[PDB]
Amino acid sequence: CTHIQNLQQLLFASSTTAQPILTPWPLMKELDEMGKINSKLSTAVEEVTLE
Amino acid sequence: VMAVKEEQYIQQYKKYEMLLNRVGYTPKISHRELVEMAEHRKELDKMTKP
Amino acid sequence: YVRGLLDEWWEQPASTVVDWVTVDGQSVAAWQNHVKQLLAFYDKESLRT
Repeated sequence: CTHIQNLQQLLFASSTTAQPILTPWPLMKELDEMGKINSKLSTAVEEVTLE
Repeated sequence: VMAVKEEQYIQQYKKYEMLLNRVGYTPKISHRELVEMAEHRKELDKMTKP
Repeated sequence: YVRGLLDEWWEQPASTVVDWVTVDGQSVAAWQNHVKQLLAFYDKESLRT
């Protein structure tokens, strides 16, 4: 009972986004080096290469 | 696709920060002489124009 | 170190070394005349006759 009432506010507010975001939240703040830098390395095979 | 491009920047570390960052003091041009190479002569217009 | 606010985000850190292939023509501008002395002068002398 003390748990089921808190599913929508303490569990779902986290279990929805903990493991994708909040669990790697310290790793989330270095995804800006993924989408912009190291995933751009996968695109650096062409984008800087053609230049 | 990252891996074929992940093999450049790893060794690019030991290529840049040891050499370029030094060359401001050895070159007298950097801030000592080129700041007035022209200004020894080419700014004669400060008095040759008058 | 204000000048470092952009260096890392170039992937290849230098802004113009990735451009060096395009900038290479400007560096060879001194040696462009050597190309004129290499084959074009050799071409010129032959056709001068």
